[PDB]
Amino acid sequence: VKFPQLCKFCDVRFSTCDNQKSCMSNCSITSICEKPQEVCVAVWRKNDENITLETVCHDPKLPYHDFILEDAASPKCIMKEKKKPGETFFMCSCSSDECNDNIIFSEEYN
Amino acid sequence: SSCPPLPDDETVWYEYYGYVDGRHTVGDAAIKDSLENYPPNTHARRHCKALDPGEFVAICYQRRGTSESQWQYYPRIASCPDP
Ligand SMILES: C[As](C)(=O)[O-]
Ligand SMILES: C[As](C)(=O)[O-]
Ligand SMILES: [Cl-]
Ligand SMILES: [Cl-]
Ligand code: NA
Ligand code: NA
Ligand code: NA
Ligand code: NA
Ligand code: NA
Repeated sequence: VKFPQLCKFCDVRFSTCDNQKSCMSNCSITSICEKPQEVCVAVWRKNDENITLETVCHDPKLPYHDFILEDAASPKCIMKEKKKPGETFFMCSCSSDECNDNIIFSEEYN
Repeated sequence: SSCPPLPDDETVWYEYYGYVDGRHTVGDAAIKDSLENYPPNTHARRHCKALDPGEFVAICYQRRGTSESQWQYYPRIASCPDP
């Protein structure tokens, strides 16, 4: 039977992650997801004013920020860019413990 | 591989049950081991002393294929209010 997994779960934080092939979440909160079926998510967003990194659990049967978590079965968080007006937006999901702690932007790093 | 009872205070106490499926369903009373510790998959139910049926807040979580177990908490937990 599916048990809940562990994820970084700081919600939305300001971030200094920028211009890197990978970033650590710098999130000090690891949580067990409320629901067994939830997976980990990281969302990085940059606009003219701020950079944020969001870390949550989320059920991949539901969209998140208007996108489907097609990568939920991955063990690693590989960020994928979504085209959005007025910001640069990257998101990943993954289903190993604390997998949204190690956020990978460059293909080169897996 | 076990978890000690959670520390408590004037705001809170805990009961312990086996995890079933989800954060709502209450399982059997959890059984302590010889060192008075709870086994992996124990579900900790908190009661705020100021106030409610109780709410599960943590699982004694054993990592994947390891022998290390620690309490892991559900998201966004807020402290019980002071009495
Ligand atoms: C980020 As959620 C647990 O409300 O799907
Ligand atoms: C987590 As995805 C496939 O919407 O970048
Ligand atoms: Cl964009
Ligand atoms: Cl476990
Ligand atoms: Na859109
Ligand atoms: Na843009
Ligand atoms: Na973008
Ligand atoms: Na509960
Ligand atoms: Na919750």
